[PDB]
Amino acid sequence: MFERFTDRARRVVVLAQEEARMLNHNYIGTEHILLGLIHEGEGVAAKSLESLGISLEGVRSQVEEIIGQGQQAPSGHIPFTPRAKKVLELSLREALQLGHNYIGTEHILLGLIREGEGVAAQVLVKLGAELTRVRQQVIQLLSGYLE
Amino acid sequence: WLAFVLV
Repeated sequence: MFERFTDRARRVVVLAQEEARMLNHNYIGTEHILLGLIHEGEGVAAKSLESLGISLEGVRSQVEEIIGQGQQAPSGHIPFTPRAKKVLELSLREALQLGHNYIGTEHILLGLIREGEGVAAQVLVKLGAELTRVRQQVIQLLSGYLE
Repeated sequence: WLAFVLV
């Protein structure tokens, strides 16, 4: 199903792996998806998070606080966590229900808050972005693009 | 799909 991801959504997922690698992490978790959505910096997900005051630095600090880094950066393919897998599966249905045949950055973000339980969700709540508020912000920005 | 980037 990655073939239905937009270019930018694929770049998100590719960057999430490197977010994990550069923290000396050995799985790609939901929090690395969150880092990648913000760090890629152009799509509706990034805009939605910026517009709620969720910054790359705030997320990095919470990931250091909650997870911490390993001793060494791994080479080769880093596997998705169970919850990251769930997020990416959910993203497909967020896209279809919003009337899209491709999975964009916003649908990954929506999948992440739909999953609602892993490290990224914990970080968003800690930083003051309640999951319903995040969802409604995405809907609000998408509605503005219908003009 | 769905274990690694991008399988």
